[PDB]
Amino acid sequence: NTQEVFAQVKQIYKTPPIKDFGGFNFSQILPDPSKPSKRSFIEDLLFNKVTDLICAQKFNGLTVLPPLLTDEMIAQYTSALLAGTITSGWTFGAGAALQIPFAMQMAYRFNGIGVTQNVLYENQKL
Amino acid sequence: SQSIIAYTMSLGAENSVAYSNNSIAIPTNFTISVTTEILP
Amino acid sequence: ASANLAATKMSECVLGQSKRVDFCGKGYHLMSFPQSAPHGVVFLHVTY
Amino acid sequence: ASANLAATKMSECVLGQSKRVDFCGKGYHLMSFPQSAPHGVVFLHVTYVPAQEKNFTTAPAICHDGKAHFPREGVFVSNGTHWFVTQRNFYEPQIITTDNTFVSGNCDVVIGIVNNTVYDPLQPELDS
Repeated sequence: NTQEVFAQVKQIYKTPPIKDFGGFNFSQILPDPSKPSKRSFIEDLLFNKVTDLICAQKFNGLTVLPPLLTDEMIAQYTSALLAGTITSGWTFGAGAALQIPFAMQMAYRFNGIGVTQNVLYENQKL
Repeated sequence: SQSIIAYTMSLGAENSVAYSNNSIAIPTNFTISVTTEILP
Repeated sequence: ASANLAATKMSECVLGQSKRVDFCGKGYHLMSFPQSAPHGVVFLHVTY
Repeated sequence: ASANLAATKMSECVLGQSKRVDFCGKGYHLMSFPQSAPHGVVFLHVTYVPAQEKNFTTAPAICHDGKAHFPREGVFVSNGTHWFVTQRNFYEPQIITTDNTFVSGNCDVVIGIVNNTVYDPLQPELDS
């Protein structure tokens, strides 16, 4: 279930060192390197809200097997998908990753839903 | 001189995609591929 | 069954852009940002 | 459950064409050819996957007559000499012209707008 869901890509994508996305703050969703275990600010809450017991059961005759994929590696898959979505937009899943500015990525996302690109360029501030 | 070894799982090749306002990449070539999928 | 649904949304909502109605969440789907959660996954869907 | 998955693929992939991602297989789905297999079915998915790309200079809009010009289809790209209109999927140089652009707003709105001359097909016709 984790192989068919978490990891959709065979490559690792990273965000640029200088962050200017055009006024959008992704810091909350992206992993913070200052933390000891790599996670984002949203994942930090997701880990605290969701809850040794497994060792006592292991000795009681019920073995709890450790998962093949560690939680830290799961966070790296997401960070790679987040970096790709931001940097590569929609092009990393359909083939070779293409460099596009995120401002023009939304322009294509709006043209697909029936919104003229001019809306973004003019109202991008709001 | 081969034997069984234990290693950390590789998470995939490292790819750093450059990001800039005026930088864009337009594909100059294409490939049509055939994927095989089997279902019971 | 739930894992397969997460895989479908991951590809359509996150990787690509889907025109499906209320599959990626209410409104016209723009982009989805996945987030790791214990024994599962969380999707943040940006809609118009 | 597996049979239902194949059933949907027969309709979406083989019979029709699917714009959804990671269903008919990696890349844009073109056509699917079903093949018989024992107690099952096999699908041959022909897809369109881009391979090679080249980095170009782009701008959100062009400014000529004083109003921001936006692309009707494609994006604005430059090799360092002249600005061309090209599709996102492939590189097909096209001259910037009023027919390929649309006038909206003013040049003082778009951030990063570039100045250039938009080709007007009615100008050279005046000589005829």
